[PDB]
Amino acid sequence: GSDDGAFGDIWAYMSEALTGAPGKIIACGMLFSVAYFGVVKPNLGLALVSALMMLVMANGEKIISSFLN
Amino acid sequence: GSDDGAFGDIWAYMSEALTGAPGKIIACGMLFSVAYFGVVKPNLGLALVSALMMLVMANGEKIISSFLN
Amino acid sequence: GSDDGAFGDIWAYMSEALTGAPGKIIACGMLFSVAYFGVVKPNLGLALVSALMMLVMANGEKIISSFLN
Amino acid sequence: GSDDGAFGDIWAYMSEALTGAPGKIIACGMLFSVAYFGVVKPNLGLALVSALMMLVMANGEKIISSFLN
Amino acid sequence: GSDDGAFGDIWAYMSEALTGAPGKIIACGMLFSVAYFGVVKPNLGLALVSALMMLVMANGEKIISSFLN
Amino acid sequence: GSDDGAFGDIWAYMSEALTGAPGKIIACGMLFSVAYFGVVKPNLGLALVSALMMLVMANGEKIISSFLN
Amino acid sequence: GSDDGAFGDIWAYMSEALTGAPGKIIACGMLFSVAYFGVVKPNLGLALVSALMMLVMANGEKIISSFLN
Amino acid sequence: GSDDGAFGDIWAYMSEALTGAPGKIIACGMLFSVAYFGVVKPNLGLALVSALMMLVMANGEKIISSFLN
Amino acid sequence: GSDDGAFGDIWAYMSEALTGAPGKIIACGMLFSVAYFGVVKPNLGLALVSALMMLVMANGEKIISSFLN
Amino acid sequence: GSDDGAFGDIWAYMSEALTGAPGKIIACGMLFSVAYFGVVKPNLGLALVSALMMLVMANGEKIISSFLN
Amino acid sequence: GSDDGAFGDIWAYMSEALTGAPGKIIACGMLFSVAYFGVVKPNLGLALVSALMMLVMANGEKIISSFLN
Amino acid sequence: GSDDGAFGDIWAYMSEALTGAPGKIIACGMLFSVAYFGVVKPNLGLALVSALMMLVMANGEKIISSFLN
Amino acid sequence: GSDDGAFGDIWAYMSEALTGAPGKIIACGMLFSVAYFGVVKPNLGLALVSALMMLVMANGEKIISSFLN
Amino acid sequence: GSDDGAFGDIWAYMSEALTGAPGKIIACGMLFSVAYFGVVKPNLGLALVSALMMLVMANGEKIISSFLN
Amino acid sequence: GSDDGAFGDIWAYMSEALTGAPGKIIACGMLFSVAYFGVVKPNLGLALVSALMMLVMANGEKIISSFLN
Amino acid sequence: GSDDGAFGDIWAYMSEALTGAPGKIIACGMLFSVAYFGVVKPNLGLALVSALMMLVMANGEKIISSFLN
Amino acid sequence: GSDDGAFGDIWAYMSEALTGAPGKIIACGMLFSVAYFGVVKPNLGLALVSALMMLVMANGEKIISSFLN
Amino acid sequence: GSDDGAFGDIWAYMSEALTGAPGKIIACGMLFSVAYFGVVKPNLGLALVSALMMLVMANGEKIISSFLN
Amino acid sequence: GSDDGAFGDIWAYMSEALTGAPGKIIACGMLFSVAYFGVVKPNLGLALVSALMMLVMANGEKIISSFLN
Amino acid sequence: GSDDGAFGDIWAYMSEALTGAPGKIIACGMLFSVAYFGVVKPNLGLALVSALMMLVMANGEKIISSFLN
Ligand SMILES: CCCCCCCCCCCCCCCC(=O)OC[C@H](COP(=O)(O)OC[C@@H](O)CO)OC(=O)CCCCCCCCCCCCCCC
Ligand SMILES: CCCCCCCCCCCCCCCC(=O)OC[C@H](COP(=O)(O)OC[C@@H](O)CO)OC(=O)CCCCCCCCCCCCCCC
Ligand SMILES: CCCCCCCCCCCCCCCC(=O)OC[C@H](COP(=O)(O)OC[C@@H](O)CO)OC(=O)CCCCCCCCCCCCCCC
Ligand SMILES: CCCCCCCCCCCCCCCC(=O)OC[C@H](COP(=O)(O)OC[C@@H](O)CO)OC(=O)CCCCCCCCCCCCCCC
Ligand SMILES: CCCCCCCCCCCCCCCC(=O)OC[C@H](COP(=O)(O)OC[C@@H](O)CO)OC(=O)CCCCCCCCCCCCCCC
Ligand SMILES: CCCCCCCCCCCCCCCC(=O)OC[C@H](COP(=O)(O)OC[C@@H](O)CO)OC(=O)CCCCCCCCCCCCCCC
Ligand SMILES: CCCCCCCCCCCCCCCC(=O)OC[C@H](COP(=O)(O)OC[C@@H](O)CO)OC(=O)CCCCCCCCCCCCCCC
Ligand SMILES: CCCCCCCCCCCCCCCC(=O)OC[C@H](COP(=O)(O)OC[C@@H](O)CO)OC(=O)CCCCCCCCCCCCCCC
Ligand SMILES: CCCCCCCCCCCCCCCC(=O)OC[C@H](COP(=O)(O)OC[C@@H](O)CO)OC(=O)CCCCCCCCCCCCCCC
Ligand SMILES: CCCCCCCCCCCCCCCC(=O)OC[C@H](COP(=O)(O)OC[C@@H](O)CO)OC(=O)CCCCCCCCCCCCCCC
Ligand SMILES: CCCCCCCCCCCCCCCC(=O)OC[C@H](COP(=O)(O)OC[C@@H](O)CO)OC(=O)CCCCCCCCCCCCCCC
Ligand SMILES: CCCCCCCCCCCCCCCC(=O)OC[C@H](COP(=O)(O)OC[C@@H](O)CO)OC(=O)CCCCCCCCCCCCCCC
Ligand SMILES: CCCCCCCCCCCCCCCC(=O)OC[C@H](COP(=O)(O)OC[C@@H](O)CO)OC(=O)CCCCCCCCCCCCCCC
Repeated sequence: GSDDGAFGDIWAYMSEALTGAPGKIIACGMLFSVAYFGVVKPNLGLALVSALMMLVMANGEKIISSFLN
Repeated sequence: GSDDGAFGDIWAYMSEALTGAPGKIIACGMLFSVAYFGVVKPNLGLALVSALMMLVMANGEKIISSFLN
Repeated sequence: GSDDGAFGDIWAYMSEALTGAPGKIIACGMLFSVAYFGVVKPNLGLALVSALMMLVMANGEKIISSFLN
Repeated sequence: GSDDGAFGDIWAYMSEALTGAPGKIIACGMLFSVAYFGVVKPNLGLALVSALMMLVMANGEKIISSFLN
Repeated sequence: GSDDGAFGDIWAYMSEALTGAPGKIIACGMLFSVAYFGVVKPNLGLALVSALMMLVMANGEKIISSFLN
Repeated sequence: GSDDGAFGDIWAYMSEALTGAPGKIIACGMLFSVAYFGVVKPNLGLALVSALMMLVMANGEKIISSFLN
Repeated sequence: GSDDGAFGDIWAYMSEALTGAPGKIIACGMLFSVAYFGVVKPNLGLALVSALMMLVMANGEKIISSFLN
Repeated sequence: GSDDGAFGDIWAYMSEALTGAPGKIIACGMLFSVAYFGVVKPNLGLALVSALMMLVMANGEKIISSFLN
Repeated sequence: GSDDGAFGDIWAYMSEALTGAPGKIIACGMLFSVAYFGVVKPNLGLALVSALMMLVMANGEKIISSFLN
Repeated sequence: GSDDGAFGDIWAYMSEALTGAPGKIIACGMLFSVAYFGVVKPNLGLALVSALMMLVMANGEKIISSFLN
Repeated sequence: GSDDGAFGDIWAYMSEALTGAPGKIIACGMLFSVAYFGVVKPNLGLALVSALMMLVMANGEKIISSFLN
Repeated sequence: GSDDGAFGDIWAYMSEALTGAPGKIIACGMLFSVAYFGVVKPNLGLALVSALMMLVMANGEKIISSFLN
Repeated sequence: GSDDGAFGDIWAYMSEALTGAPGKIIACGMLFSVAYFGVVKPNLGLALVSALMMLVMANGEKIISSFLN
Repeated sequence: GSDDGAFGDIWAYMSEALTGAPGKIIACGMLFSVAYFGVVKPNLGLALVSALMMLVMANGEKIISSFLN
Repeated sequence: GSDDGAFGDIWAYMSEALTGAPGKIIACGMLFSVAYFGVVKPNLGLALVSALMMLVMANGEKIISSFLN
Repeated sequence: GSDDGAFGDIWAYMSEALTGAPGKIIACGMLFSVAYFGVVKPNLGLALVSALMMLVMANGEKIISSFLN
Repeated sequence: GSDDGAFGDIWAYMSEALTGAPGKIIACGMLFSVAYFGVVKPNLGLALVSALMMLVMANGEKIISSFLN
Repeated sequence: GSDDGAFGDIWAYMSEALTGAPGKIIACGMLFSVAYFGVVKPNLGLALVSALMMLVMANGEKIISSFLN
Repeated sequence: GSDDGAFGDIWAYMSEALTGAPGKIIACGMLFSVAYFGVVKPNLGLALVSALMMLVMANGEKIISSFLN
Repeated sequence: GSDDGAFGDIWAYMSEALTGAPGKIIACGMLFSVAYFGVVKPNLGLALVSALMMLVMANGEKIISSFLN
């Protein structure tokens, strides 16, 4: 596909924000949720799942650009 | 069918945008939704479903042109 | 990614609070839970798991910044 | 981390209560449980485990402040 | 720690009851258990263990106050 | 806080009933439950837990007034 | 607390029944359970535990009235 | 306590059956168990324990009525 | 922010009631719920959670004023 | 964009009220809702979500001014 | 309050029926439900809960008249 | 209460059926369930519980009429 | 506010009926609903909620007169 | 604005009635609705919402006079 | 009770089947289970328990008719 | 069946990815899960099950093409 | 029935696609789901169920043509 | 299979981390668990099992690449 | 493998603590357990096993780094 | 290893108590056990084993510090 056009700025902003401040806020939210739900049931596997989700978000732009040319 | 006519430009724009900036914006939206809903309930299966939907969108023009000659 | 923008202040507050007062409150909550659940079934392994979770929270900002540039 | 902020009072109360009246109540609960479960199966090792848990609670604030700056 | 506060009365009651009527009831329960289990297998070592547990309960408040300031 | 106002009567009634007839009914309910569940599995520890809950209810008004000024 | 009010009759009935017909039915149930489970594994300690539970039920009203004024 | 009321008939039936047909069936069950388990390991002490349990059942109503007035 | 204006009286009333009669009524409601749900499943951890919620309500005005200037 | 014009006063009032008395009233409403819904199901995660929403409201004017120049 | 007026007859009928034929029908329904659900999972605690609900219904008119003068 | 009225026939039918054909069908159902679940895990205690439930059903009308006048 | 005027009689009637015959009818309706829904799922907590609602209705006139002068 | 003029009497009457007899009638209507809808689904949160609406009505004149000079 | 009515045929069928073909099938199932579980752990006591259960089923109709008139 | 058509590209991508990067990511996820859950309960049988699942995925395309011609 | 008509082409396409590219895509989806859900809970029975579903899809056209002539 | 594509980076990161910092953290966790559970029950066989699991993790990438081409 | 990355600090802390204060605490715990269990059954072989476990912990980092490159 | 850190105080307390009051209490316990078990079977070899265990405890800190640097 083409990255430019009438919606090029929106796509650029969303792609940059996926690994930018909103993405970091979401990742911190998952970290806080893992810490909170581990108070009664300590489970560090959810931390690994959160790290994997962060890795997926880090590669989200690449995946989207690969699937949608 | 025929790709030209009075509505040929609209069809061309929509087909190009399916894998263009609007399609990439929608895919980034699904990625953001997967990241957000994984804060409380980490689920990477929805990421696989999102990737499959992106693959379907990448082949949407081919499917439409195959069904509608 | 970029730490600034419209959501830079929210990200800064969340990152500082991960090891700040809310994070310390959550850690004290896990300590209280470990103490309480050890009344009937004394288990100091959950204390080690809680310490590991505290260590993970101490490095949460670094992990998030590493995954999300 | 920082001990002050909007949640500074909650953190201060929880840290003081870890070795305060609630912590002493929990420790007395473990002592009562050790005494009760020793009626049929006298086991003074659980008393040592309870003392170790009390020692951990006495150092809980230090551990939390060390892990979370 | 501090013995006063919202939970000061509960802590005072529990500490007084550790060597009070509930503690004496538990100690009498261990004595009855030692007498009963000695019908088929006479074992006076369990009586010594019960006496040691009673001594521990007599010093439980001191231990709790020493560990939790 | 303030004990008076439009909701002062409701607060007074609830605080008096916490140690009044409804609280005594709830405590008798826990006693009945302890007696019933001890038919198949005799467990006098639940009686101690029930006594501790009764002690907490006896101090519930004090705790609420201490936390909420 | 106060024994009268809208719930005074319910509290009176429950307190009287704790040592009345329902309490005697529950005690007979524990006696039947002790007799039945002693067919394969004769254990008279459970009879002592049942007697202690009956003694606790006999003093349940006093304990409730002492904790809840 | 009071033997009458809505549950008086149930209490009367249970008390009469403790030394009635169900109690005799349970006692015969213990006798059969003692005879069966003595085939490989002849042990007449379990017969004495069974006789003591029968004596306890014979006095179960008296014990229940003494504890629960 | 500013505490005055057309809605200053409403904000003042709500902030005072957070630790006033309505807040005390809600806290007594949580105490009653903890007592009631402990009849069948005695759990004193919910009492600790209720105390933590009361502490949060005691600092709710401070948190709101800190976040919203 | 431009903050002045025929609608400049309305925009100024709304932006000031986002962190002013109406915003504080809404935040107190979320605190009251968290306290009320925690009576039956104690959940302190909703308190964290409410704090995050308060933080978002504190930065709402900045986000709006960043997106809309 | 006042028991007379335009709605006095309806209130009288409802209060009399609370312990009358409709109330007895509802109580028999709970007895039937307890008997039916005990076929697969025999549980006599639900019978005690049903008896307590019947006792509450017997005092429902008194409670209503006490709360609503 | 009163046994007559518009719902007197329904109450009479339900009370008669509690010990009539539907009650006997339910009791036979519990007997069948006890026999079936004893194929893999022979347990005659559930038979005693079923007999107690049958005794309760036999006195259900008396209990209902005693609680609801 | 003022209790008199063209609508003074309507306000007086409604305030008197809040704790009068209509209010008692509504309270009896909640009691009937609690009894009915407890046939399949015995829950006495809803009875406590109904009692709290009755207490609120008993103080409804006071609350209305306090808020609306 | 100005409170006098040809419509000054109408404005005065409406402002006085907002907290007068019509406002009290409306508040009693919300109380009756909360009581009625709580018969099947007991919900005391709607009572809090009604109290907040009453508080808003108590300050309605102030808000109107602040917005409209 | 009465054996006739709308449910008389169902009761007759169930009572006849308790000692009929379904009851014999269940008894054969217990015999097969005893034979199978005795392959690794030969235990003829379970055969005695199965015979006692068969005897109980043979008298199930009599017990049901005695309890439920 | 036929591998071509409008959906031929999607089928080709999914079949290649079953043993490609997504399949390898899933297999690494199972390896990580086996390693993590073996920290507390070391179990190498789950590793064998994971290897069998990897073997099944390696033959998944063949199985699908065999069943669906 | 008849395979021809106005809808003959649609029926032919659907029947061919049941074992064609869409059916293979669905089967690959079940394989991916089995692989993914086996990361935390390795279960190869779901693979057998998926194979059975693939076999059913392979015979779906035959079943449809047999039922609908 | 193919190691490249849209998910090539995720696969590379996971494969490198299997023997990298996360894998070493998991191995240290198993070592800590072996040391902790050996305090009461010294068992060095679990150390051998942990070493075997570490060896399996060291060869996990090779196994995955062998099964999934 | 690589010792650095987002999880490098956690790995460094865990490796240093294996032979640091937590490891020494665990070793002292095994020494205390050996001393305590030797009161009734003096066994110095468990001391040798504890020394071997301490030696294994001293080489745990080397083993982990050797297996996981 | 390092003796300081978040767990330095716990390690210091445990090391000092190994030869302190708890260690002396354990040694006195072994002496009492040796004296008691020598009543029927006088054996002074167990005294030598106890002395060797005391010597091991005296050197426990040195051994732990030597193995764990
Ligand atoms: C006041 C005295 C000092 C506090 C003493 C105890 C503190 C509680 C911790 C020990 C309880 C352990 C046994 C629990 C018994 C139990 O079953 O708990 C159940 C309850 C619900 O937790 P989850 O939602 O994880 O549970 C789901 C199910 O378990 C429901 O039962 O757990 C908690 O709420 C405790 C965690 C709160 C701890 C984190 C608090 C920090 C976050 C909030 C910070 C403030 C937010 C402010 C926003 C403005
Ligand atoms: C009044 C007389 C003095 C008290 C005497 C006994 C005190 C109880 C301790 C010994 C019982 C041991 C045998 C138990 C038998 C048993 O099975 O218990 C079961 C019960 C449930 O505990 P968990 O939820 O850990 O158990 C889950 C399963 O075990 C359920 O059975 O344990 C407790 O509640 C005891 C711990 C409370 C002790 C900590 C209390 C301090 C926290 C609360 C402080 C106040 C909060 C105020 C909030 C406003
Ligand atoms: C009435 C006559 C005087 C009492 C005579 C005997 C008293 C019982 C002691 C000897 C029995 C020994 C053989 C037991 C045979 C046996 O197997 O017991 C089993 C039973 C269950 O105990 P655990 O839960 O420790 O056992 C778990 C498993 O052993 C289950 O079998 O043990 C007890 O309940 C006895 C301890 C109660 C003793 C402590 C009572 C004091 C706490 C309660 C104080 C009142 C609370 C009031 C709350 C309102
Ligand atoms: C009439 C004879 C004297 C009463 C004898 C027995 C009383 C019941 C207690 C022992 C039963 C134990 C075994 C239960 C078996 C069981 O499974 O129960 C289940 C039932 C439901 O409780 P939860 O909702 O906690 O349970 C959720 C799940 O467990 C559902 O199964 O528990 C209760 O209702 C008992 C608690 C009521 C006790 C508190 C009553 C006081 C509050 C009401 C006061 C009056 C309100 C008036 C409003 C106008
Ligand atoms: C009719 C003949 C005379 C009765 C003979 C036997 C009576 C039963 C006692 C011995 C059985 C022991 C072996 C059981 C075998 C067994 O596994 O039982 C399981 C069953 C379920 O009890 P729980 O809910 O404690 O058990 C949970 C799990 O154990 C489920 O298996 O226990 C009972 O129901 C027995 C307790 C009832 C005894 C208390 C009855 C008094 C309360 C009701 C009073 C009337 C209420 C009226 C309301 C209107
Ligand atoms: C028909 C021939 C005459 C009977 C001969 C033998 C009778 C059985 C006694 C000796 C077996 C000993 C070896 C058992 C081998 C064995 O392992 O048994 C296991 C089985 C299960 O008992 P528990 O639940 O105590 O065992 C739990 C675990 O041991 C499970 O294995 O024990 C019984 O059921 C025997 C007790 C029944 C005896 C009491 C019966 C009276 C109560 C029922 C009265 C009728 C109720 C009617 C309700 C409507
Ligand atoms: C009169 C006697 C003294 C009161 C005794 C009991 C008080 C109730 C608390 C314990 C019940 C626990 C078991 C409940 C059983 C249960 O399932 O409850 C269900 C019911 C509905 O709550 P939610 O909407 O959270 O539940 C949604 C679902 O759970 C529906 O079932 O919970 C409540 O209403 C209780 C909370 C009220 C407590 C807060 C009251 C304070 C707010 C109102 C203040 C006055 C407003 C005035 C406005 C003018
Ligand atoms: C970044 C560091 C390297 C990763 C380290 C760890 C990786 C995680 C595996 C071990 C965690 C084990 C303990 C879990 C603890 C646990 O309870 O997990 C719960 C969580 C939810 O799984 P389910 O939905 O099967 O669980 C349902 C319930 O278990 C909810 O708790 O499991 C997973 O998400 C792990 C499986 C993901 C593994 C497959 C990932 C590959 C698919 C995605 C590929 C990318 C898609 C891209 C789309 C664009
Ligand atoms: C690295 C150094 C060379 C290895 C040295 C030792 C190897 C371990 C054998 C001796 C330990 C004996 C004492 C154990 C102490 C012990 O209690 O073990 C407990 C542990 C759990 O086994 P189970 O599940 O049979 O035990 C259930 C309960 O025993 C739990 O305690 O046993 C094993 O895991 C050992 C068997 C693994 C041996 C088979 C491994 C081959 C299968 C895996 C092949 C690779 C799969 C790859 C998949 C991708
Ligand atoms: C690749 C190397 C060669 C394989 C080596 C090992 C093969 C695994 C067998 C030994 C593991 C034993 C220890 C297990 C440890 C263990 O706990 O396992 C747990 C796991 C779950 O089994 P269940 O669901 O029976 O277990 C329920 C609970 O046990 C959960 O833990 O068991 C299996 O999956 C093994 C059975 C699969 C064996 C049957 C496979 C054939 C069916 C599939 C055929 C293909 C379907 C294709 C569909 C398209
Ligand atoms: C800070 C001091 C240094 C750490 C000391 C101890 C470390 C803990 C290991 C020994 C505890 C053994 C006794 C446990 C007592 C126990 O019962 O544990 C229970 C707890 C829950 O584990 P599972 O979910 O396997 O257990 C299910 C049930 O066992 C629940 O009880 O186990 C763990 O969490 C320990 C495994 C974590 C170890 C792996 C950590 C590496 C993965 C995370 C890496 C970071 C992720 C970052 C994401 C951003
Ligand atoms: C540091 C000083 C040099 C070591 C001196 C002594 C070494 C210990 C041998 C003699 C003790 C004999 C009396 C024991 C007294 C005794 O009762 O022991 C009990 C203990 C438990 O063994 P089992 O599980 O066979 O016993 C089950 C029951 O006996 C439990 O009591 O035995 C061992 O652990 C000793 C065998 C370890 C020897 C094999 C070690 C090699 C495998 C581990 C290699 C490293 C793995 C690294 C993984 C990363
Ligand atoms: C204060 C005085 C100095 C301490 C004296 C005694 C220390 C205890 C050791 C000897 C007791 C032996 C007899 C026990 C009797 C017994 O049965 O214990 C049972 C208890 C439970 O252990 P497991 O979970 O292995 O046991 C499972 C079953 O055995 C449950 O009974 O064992 C321990 O907790 C002792 C191990 C703790 C030792 C390791 C502590 C170091 C890890 C924690 C470091 C701090 C974490 C901080 C996190 C922030």
